[PDB]
Amino acid sequence: ATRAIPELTKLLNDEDQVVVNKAAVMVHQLSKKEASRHAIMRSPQMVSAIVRTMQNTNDVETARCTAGTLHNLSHHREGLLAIFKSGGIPALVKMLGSPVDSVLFYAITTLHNLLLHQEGAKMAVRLAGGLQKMVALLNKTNVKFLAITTDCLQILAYGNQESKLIILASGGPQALVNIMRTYTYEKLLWTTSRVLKVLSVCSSNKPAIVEAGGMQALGLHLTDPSQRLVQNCLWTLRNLSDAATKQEGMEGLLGTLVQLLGSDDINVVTCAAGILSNLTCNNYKNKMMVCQVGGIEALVRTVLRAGDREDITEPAICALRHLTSRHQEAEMAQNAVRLHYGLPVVVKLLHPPSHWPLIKATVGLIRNLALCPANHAPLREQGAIPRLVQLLVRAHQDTQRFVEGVRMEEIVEGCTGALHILARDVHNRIVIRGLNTIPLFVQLLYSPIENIQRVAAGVLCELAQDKEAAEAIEAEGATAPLTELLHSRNEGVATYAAAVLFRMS
Repeated sequence: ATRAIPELTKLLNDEDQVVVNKAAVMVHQLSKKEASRHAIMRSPQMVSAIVRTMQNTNDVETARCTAGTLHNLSHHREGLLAIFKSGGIPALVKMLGSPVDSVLFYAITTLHNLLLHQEGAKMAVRLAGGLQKMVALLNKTNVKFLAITTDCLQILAYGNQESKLIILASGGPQALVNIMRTYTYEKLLWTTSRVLKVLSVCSSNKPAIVEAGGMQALGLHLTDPSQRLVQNCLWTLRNLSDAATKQEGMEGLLGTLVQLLGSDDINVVTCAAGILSNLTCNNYKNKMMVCQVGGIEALVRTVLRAGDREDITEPAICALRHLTSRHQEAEMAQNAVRLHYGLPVVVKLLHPPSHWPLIKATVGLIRNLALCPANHAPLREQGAIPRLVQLLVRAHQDTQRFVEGVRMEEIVEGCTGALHILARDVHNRIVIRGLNTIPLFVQLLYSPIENIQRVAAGVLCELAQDKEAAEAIEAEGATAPLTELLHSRNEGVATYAAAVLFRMS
């Protein structure tokens, strides 16, 4: 082994322009034999001459035979340490701009092997400007090469907000989204989705990914037989979904997310419910398409199937809340929840062991369902009013004296808001009045939150249309605060306060 070796090493070590071409091909033949290859290592001047000549040469093969070696030393744990000591990482990064496809494949594979097994390689690649060189290579068309490059990006970007921002400034988001819409190679698509997943938690990369059409691109692979690709797409879709409210062309994605609600895998259902909940927030167009593809019917079945798991019911109720208000077919959606046996389970979610986030969403859903007169009776028979009164009284006591991410003022306003809509029915008014709620409604007029005064005065206005209730509202001393509420900056508070005062006289 170390026979010719020390002699062979000296033949490239002398170097120069005529010898390097023959010394590069010969060290490549020596790298092809494992014996010598082991000897090629352990010689610092040899490995350091392979990398040095690689960045200086300009011939036709230039880096091929030299990088051909370091491709083979990269297979050895000792060779990975050798390339690390030789300073090949900055030079291999320099070859990420080389024109030859051979060196590009050999350089990206050597850095890849270094990034997986060589300690301190991630930091050295960053210092050499490798991140920018790798993002610029995303315009290639060889999927095997693109899979190796994106994996390096995921290795470097994971747990490194610095690297995520550098990828952003290099046009990473748009380049990675293009790979999603162009190729079908599962290994490349899965790895590219892993990079986009790591980028989607960054507040700066999330809008840029959304603007690049990432939501539509990720939706193309939601029907792929590879569960790891669909699950990674769904995780990335849920991260970006809060910033995708202005996106169009979502008809195909929204239809597939509805189908995924029937899946047996909880992570698929949990994500699809969360994405639909975010995409339907303040988007009447998305509310319409989701309703047209049977989204109400699918979300009720999902809430029924879920039961106790709040990771599914909380987003599914939130989506059901969005779909039942403020769009053209909202009235049909409020009827649809009833027709699909949804009213019993919705009122059930108001009771323990439900937590405050799910209870908050469920109250907002009941407020929207109560807008449909055909829901006034069944919501009463299911016991919605007595539970909503108990939630309102308890949340108001906590206010006078953030529980799981929910301020109790939101429960006060939501419960009083739902009761305001339910009070339109005359039988609900008897139930609401029989619970001695007027003394609390009058007290709610003094609340500092204007939105609480609005629903408090509105529900008092609905009750005051009966003489017995109007007389009771007067006996509660409600004339005094309603007089001050006539000067409210909120237009709704002033109009409701005038309606109760007129009915009292």
